[PDB]
Amino acid sequence: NDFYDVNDFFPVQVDGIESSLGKYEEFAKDAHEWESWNLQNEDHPEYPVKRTKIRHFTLNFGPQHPAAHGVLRLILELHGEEILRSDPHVGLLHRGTEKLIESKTYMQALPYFDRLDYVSMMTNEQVFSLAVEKLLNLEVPERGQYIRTLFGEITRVLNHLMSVLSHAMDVGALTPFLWGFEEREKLMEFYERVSGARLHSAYVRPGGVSQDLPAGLLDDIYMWATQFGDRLDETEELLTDSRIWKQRTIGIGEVTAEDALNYGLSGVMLRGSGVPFDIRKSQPYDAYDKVDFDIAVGTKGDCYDRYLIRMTEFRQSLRIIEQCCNQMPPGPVKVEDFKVAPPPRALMKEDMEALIHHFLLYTKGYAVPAGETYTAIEAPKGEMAVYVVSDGSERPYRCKIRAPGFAHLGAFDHIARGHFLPDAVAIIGTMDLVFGEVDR
Amino acid sequence: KRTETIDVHDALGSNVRVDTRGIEVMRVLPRLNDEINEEWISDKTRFACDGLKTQRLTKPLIRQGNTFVDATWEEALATIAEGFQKVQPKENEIKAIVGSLTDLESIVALKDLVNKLGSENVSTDGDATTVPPAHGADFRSNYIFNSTIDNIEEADQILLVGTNPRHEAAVLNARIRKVWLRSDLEVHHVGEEFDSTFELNHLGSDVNALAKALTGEVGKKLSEASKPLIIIGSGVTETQDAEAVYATVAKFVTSNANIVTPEWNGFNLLHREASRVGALDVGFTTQSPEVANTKAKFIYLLGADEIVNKDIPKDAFVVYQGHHGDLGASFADVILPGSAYTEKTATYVNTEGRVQSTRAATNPPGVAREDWMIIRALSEYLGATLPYDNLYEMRSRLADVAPHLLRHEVVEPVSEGIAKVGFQSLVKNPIENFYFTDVISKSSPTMAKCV
Amino acid sequence: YSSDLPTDIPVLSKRPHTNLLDYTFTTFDKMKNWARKSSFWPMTFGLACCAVEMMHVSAPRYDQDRLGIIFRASPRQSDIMIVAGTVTNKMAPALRQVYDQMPYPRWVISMGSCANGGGYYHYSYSVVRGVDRIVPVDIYVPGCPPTSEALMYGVFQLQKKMMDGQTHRMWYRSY
Amino acid sequence: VSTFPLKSDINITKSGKTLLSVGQGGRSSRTGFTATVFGGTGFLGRVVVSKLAKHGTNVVVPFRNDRARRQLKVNGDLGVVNFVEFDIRNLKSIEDSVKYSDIVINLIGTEHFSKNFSIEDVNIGAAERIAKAAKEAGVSRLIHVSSYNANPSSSSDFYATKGIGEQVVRDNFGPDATIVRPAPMYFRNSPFLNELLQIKALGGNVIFKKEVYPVHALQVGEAIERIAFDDATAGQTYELFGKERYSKKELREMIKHIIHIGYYPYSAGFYLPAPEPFLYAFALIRQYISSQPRFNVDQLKRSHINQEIDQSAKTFTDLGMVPDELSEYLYRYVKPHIQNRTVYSKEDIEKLRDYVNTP
Amino acid sequence: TNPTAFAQTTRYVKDSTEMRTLVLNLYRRYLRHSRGFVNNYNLDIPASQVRTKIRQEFERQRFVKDLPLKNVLYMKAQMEFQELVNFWKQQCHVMQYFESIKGDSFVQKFLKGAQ
Amino acid sequence: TDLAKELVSGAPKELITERVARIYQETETWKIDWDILNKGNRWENDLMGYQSSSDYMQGTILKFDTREGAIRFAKGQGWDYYIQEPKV
Ligand SMILES: NC(=O)C1=CN([C@@H]2O[C@H](COP(=O)(O)OP(=O)(O)OC[C@H]3O[C@@H](n4cnc5c(N)ncnc54)[C@H](OP(=O)(O)O)[C@@H]3O)[C@@H](O)[C@H]2O)C=CC1
Ligand SMILES: CCCCCCCCCCCC(=O)OC[C@H](COP(=O)(O)OCC[N+](C)(C)C)OC(=O)CCCCCCCCCCC
Ligand code: SF4
Repeated sequence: NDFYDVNDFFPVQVDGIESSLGKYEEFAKDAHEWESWNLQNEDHPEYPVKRTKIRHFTLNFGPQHPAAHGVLRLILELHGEEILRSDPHVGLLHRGTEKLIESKTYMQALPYFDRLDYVSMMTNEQVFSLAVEKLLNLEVPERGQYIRTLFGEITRVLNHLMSVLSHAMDVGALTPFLWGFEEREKLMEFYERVSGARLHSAYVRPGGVSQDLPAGLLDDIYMWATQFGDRLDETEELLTDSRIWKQRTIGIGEVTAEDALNYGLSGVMLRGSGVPFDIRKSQPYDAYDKVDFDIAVGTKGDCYDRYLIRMTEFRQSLRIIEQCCNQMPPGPVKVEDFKVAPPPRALMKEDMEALIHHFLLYTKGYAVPAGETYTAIEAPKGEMAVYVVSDGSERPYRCKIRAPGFAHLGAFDHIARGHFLPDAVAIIGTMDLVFGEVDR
Repeated sequence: KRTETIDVHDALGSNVRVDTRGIEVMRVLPRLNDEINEEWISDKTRFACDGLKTQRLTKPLIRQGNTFVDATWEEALATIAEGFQKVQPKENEIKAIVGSLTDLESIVALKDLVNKLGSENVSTDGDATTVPPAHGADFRSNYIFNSTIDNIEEADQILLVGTNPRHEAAVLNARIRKVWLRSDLEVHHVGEEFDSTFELNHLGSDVNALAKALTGEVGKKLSEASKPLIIIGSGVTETQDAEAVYATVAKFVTSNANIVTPEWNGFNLLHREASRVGALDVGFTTQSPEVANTKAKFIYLLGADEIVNKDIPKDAFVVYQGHHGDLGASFADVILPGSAYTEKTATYVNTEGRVQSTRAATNPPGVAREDWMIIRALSEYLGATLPYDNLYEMRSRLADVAPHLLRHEVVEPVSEGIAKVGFQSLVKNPIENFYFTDVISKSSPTMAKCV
Repeated sequence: YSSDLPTDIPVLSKRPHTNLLDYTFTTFDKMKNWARKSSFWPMTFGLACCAVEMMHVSAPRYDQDRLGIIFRASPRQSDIMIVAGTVTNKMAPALRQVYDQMPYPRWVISMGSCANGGGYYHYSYSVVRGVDRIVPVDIYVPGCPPTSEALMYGVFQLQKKMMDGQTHRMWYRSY
Repeated sequence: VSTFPLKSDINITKSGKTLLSVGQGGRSSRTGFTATVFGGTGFLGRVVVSKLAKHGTNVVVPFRNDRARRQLKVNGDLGVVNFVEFDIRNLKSIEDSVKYSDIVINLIGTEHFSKNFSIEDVNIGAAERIAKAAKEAGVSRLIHVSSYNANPSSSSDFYATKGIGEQVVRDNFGPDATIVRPAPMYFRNSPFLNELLQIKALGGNVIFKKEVYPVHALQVGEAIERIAFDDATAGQTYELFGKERYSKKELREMIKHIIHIGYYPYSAGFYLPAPEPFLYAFALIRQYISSQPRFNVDQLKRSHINQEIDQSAKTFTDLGMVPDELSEYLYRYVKPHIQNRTVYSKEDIEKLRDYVNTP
Repeated sequence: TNPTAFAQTTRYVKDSTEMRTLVLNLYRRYLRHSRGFVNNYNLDIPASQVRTKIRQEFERQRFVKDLPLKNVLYMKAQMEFQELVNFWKQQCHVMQYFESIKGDSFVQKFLKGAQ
Repeated sequence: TDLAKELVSGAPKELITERVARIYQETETWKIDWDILNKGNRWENDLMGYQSSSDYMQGTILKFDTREGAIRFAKGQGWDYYIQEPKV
């Protein structure tokens, strides 16, 4: 039952027990003291053993753990050191973003998306910008889509540095964490020069970007590109061929390609299992068709494979950054429609038509024609998509966000079952969890 | 934030839209209603909004000497009862006066409190020389616009019985002017001389001018009119010859048959207060000159201001309940703050008999309560507790008063088979300053620029 | 009984040292506060996007370790608690359990908008509107997210407060 | 508490100020008062301050310890809880906490004299200065807390000074002042209980033979709250105590039995029979060698004096509150210090109490 | 994937009688864990008190009529059982669950402000 | 309509009884909002003049499509309500 619980040899009929001084029944009322007179052997499988159900050691991999990328009450049920069942408790960071967007305009709802994933900002707001652009039936000009491709790559480098190095740090390699974080400081300079804030760059707005690139940014972006090429090499020096790094990750968290599709995994934990699918290729967008790059596909579906794919994503992203700097076109950076973009300040105070649209954009907002859409992009974690329903109003009606880290954490039970408690950290690290995105 | 409610300055009760901001009303705009106003409101209504931001009574007040002091509700509801039995008023020594802006829920609920203490010196703050109203609260048709507003554009002859429609109902004044342009409209002036947007078939200034009207060509066209109009302003009952007015006219309404058809009623009233019709539809008026002569020892004012000609005894106990500090407030002894018309759900009745309520916009300022809620609160302090414990029950009481009181935005008329029986009962411009008419206008800083 | 309390004797934070004991117990306070001023060990309570900045202080560009700052995971080993990120209702009971386990002395720093007064999610059905409803706070760092220097500035101001502690002189003069 | 503490939304104080409360009684509501709670950082203050702030009354809490005032600000909203640094020897700082105050509460009271203050200087000298200074600033109401056995002629220093504290206030603040006498309160970290839970309690037989009338500290916390919002309760004397009579020795064995503390009580030091001169000598010696407030000579005398109810005063029911018994709350407050937990319910305390009295 | 302790499939029951028996077993399950809820959450109320409150909870809403709304009330009550037995709610929430809770005349409500 | 759905919506007990919802029409669709509270709807904060409020339904408006659709909803939730007919 709920609180406690209760054959090969032949069932042998023995009756008529006798001793040398009488029968079994003659001394029955006295033999309980005589331990050598008992008739219930203790080796019998049918012997009544009633033992209380003492629950197994359930350690809380709870919020106050450095391995956690947020506040995760990972209720782990373990016997010994193996993993029996895992039940993550997401929601400790449910800020209710989906509820708040319904009451704010399409321009005011953009800064919510930078706060989903703390590290992949300009990719997050790109998927809402594309969603609104798809409904608005307006297309960003060429130079706008090249800026989104360049900062699409820089964001991927920023995200993967947080993902790979913390995964390396959580294993125990402290040094590669600090070498890479200087590069993030160097990369966050580029975010701050174009947008103003280091981390949450409300830059990619529906209808292009916020402001044109500052002069000389390309020179500084390219100069970092030459130096950055060595940074991966030293990262691959202390991780790629080290035997301790291989032992911690090889064969840890095996995910079949057929089973990865079943749980809807996307991103690195779908090419780690061998499927050569990539959203940047399946649905080209924002000047990704123009550039050329090679996708990476694993063969064993374990953490070490996903590491190699993520490291390859560094060089392939750096490959595009060279192409985006070289192939940069001239022109505007946002759609030249005053109804979906603020007019320049030189013209707002000179032209009566310009001032009216500036006044009207910021008080009522632009109205999105009715419809519904589901646009998915290759986020650094995986397939990130938003389901947006337009009710002809200047405020979206329904905004459901597909978080790649949300689905992956669900497949923790399928992946981590049968591994050891140290392998739990490796599995979490390779999932690239950011519980702001999980609990959107 | 917008709310749809009604004006209380005049007796039209036109539909308006109020745009508030938190706990302050910013502007009032008209909301379309072809039945009453149709996009027009006078400058008085829309520029008296700021009158609710000053002079407000926010606390109970108690007189100690000759200056009011800030006192709680516990003491205020007791100082009335404490001094109530110090003087021990008799049956006719208790008086109640209801103001122009007092809502109908307080008007009905006050009678129950008054009756359980045995008094009948209750009426409005008018100056009707005849102690019972000349038209009388007996029948609805005696004091209502039986035509209603939507039955003016199809009239031929209109009689102004001592009135200034420009200064008495601006919305309807232009309605007559709009008809007067294209139609063959004929309007004759019988009353004090004035200045109008349009000329009239002017006669004179005396009552004896009307004596030769209904029998000459002035009244012959009234017989000729398929839909003739007779209008009696709020300035008639005040006059000395108010009794002569109804007998003279209703004799002309009981004579012809084209005046009163199954589709038309040629006789109407044009009051100017938003509480007179509500009073008459509930019988909140006296019916004896002797009772109006009593030197009452306890006069309980409920929104009443125009009481200068009302003989308030100096030794009497005067309690004023309202939402402003004005003429009626000085006479008080213990003041109970009420509620502004926008701050309450008050059921009002206009001069055409239409029952229009209000939707609450803001909370009452300070620690003010609802108008009637004080009376029931005051009831427990006098042993005359009323059985009404929520606003629905106050409307439940209105069900016993009449069936039309519970029909929102629905007008119950007087049937042609009975309104003629009510006709059988019968057989100087009242307003000085246009911008000083009601309590809110007098305290409005804006109207200080209209003088 | 006999009692006579003066009136011009000043408050502790304004009272100058007069005798030699007032210099002895000021030495103990500075020496003891200098230990806590330098060995400033917060707790890694990163919750949301504000947590990225708290990592970048440890990054080689700023290197919190140079100032004697070594984050300690366990509350027992940590004398500070930098509450960074949104504090949801589902977390608030847990946050109080973590705070109450810090041995005295203990300080709390509220970094970012969410920890201060609600921030972006102030009108959310499941967001505590300011962590000050749950734990006392000694310094508020404003930002979204506060720059890595803004947190260091907030750390420095709290350090300047700790160096103003006068506990062992308080026993001598105010107790 | 419930939902809104004020009896009426508008309350006029003795000074003519007309205070209007707003809101439905939440954290973001207000009451328009300003209750300066002297000694708010103490055991009793943290209950007095907490109740006043949550209902919207501004609290000005004068403190002398900087690190103890931080936790008092959680209770109120922004600007509700204010702080003033002060000392009883700094008159100017006293007048900073009463300038805007409509309610002044006095909780300052000590049992041990220090190298800076005597028992009189605090229960009188602080109280006299606080009360007289509050009057000069037009404070409408004063509330005071004294001992439960105040007596001007008592040989105990605490009771003698606390009694004179009642007189000196009424000669300074005037007829408006109120005096409230609380019985030994029991709550989390209550000084009344902290002596009973201590394992090494020298002179345990002598100290614990005293008698008391224990009262729940929450009710006394609300008792001041009820008095604060009412002007009808000026110039009174209130003694607050619990119905069922308990003695420390009855409690000490009752406390120990819940914690299940054979040989251990005889060895760890639960019962330490020591000579009366030794107890008197030990307290005197520590009085010059200790640095933290220890057992005092005064509490050696108080152990011989039992609690006395004064009939001139008024009980809880005068305020409309029924006092709660130690039986319904004694277990939970020692639950921190205690297979299957046995919860000693309200009635079962007697059955525990029965087991103590049986020889 | 392996479902957690004390889990049941979400099923739309299409019988009036079966739902009656499902509830009855459920009420016993709460009473069986009466001792645990006291020891797990360290509640101040003894075991008999919890059963008294549980009975007050089950007695309260026994008169519902809609079967489509019977399953919903049985589904969510199952979650309350699963959350409580698995020791998921924090200590504070259970303490406040049992710590929740006659009106006043019109004069009393008129004076202070009513609602 | 006959269903006591209020036991599954999780709404507080006060919505069923002490609140009134208006079904109005601002010009092609209908809306539902709750009438303001008697007291405590809006009090001026004494610190910074913020428009405080205890009513949690002040900011809620539901955009409907047809009148009978709105009435169906109000009966489904067990909401007290009244209907305001627009002027022609
Ligand atoms: N159940 C109980 O606790 C008992 C209640 N009482 C009496 O009730 C009253 C409330 O005191 P209580 O809170 O319970 O216990 P505490 O001793 O902890 O209260 C002392 C309060 O007064 C302050 N205080 C003491 N001396 C000074 C001083 N020279 N200068 C400034 N402040 C001083 C303290 O400041 P700080 O703490 O910040 O240093 C503290 O705020 C006391 O008089 C107490 O004797 C009677 C018997 C027992
Ligand atoms: C044996 C035990 C182990 C070793 C003990 C020593 C541990 C470290 C001590 C830290 C001291 C500290 O922190 O002193 C530095 C602090 C920091 O200045 P501040 O806090 O801003 O105040 C100072 C400014 N005022 C006072 C105007 C506000 O004060 C001082 O400048 C103290 C004054 C300098 C003292 C120099 C003379 C004494 C020399 C003694 C050594 C021979
Ligand atoms: S304050 Fe801004 S950066 Fe910090 S947690 Fe909140 S949303 Fe993120």
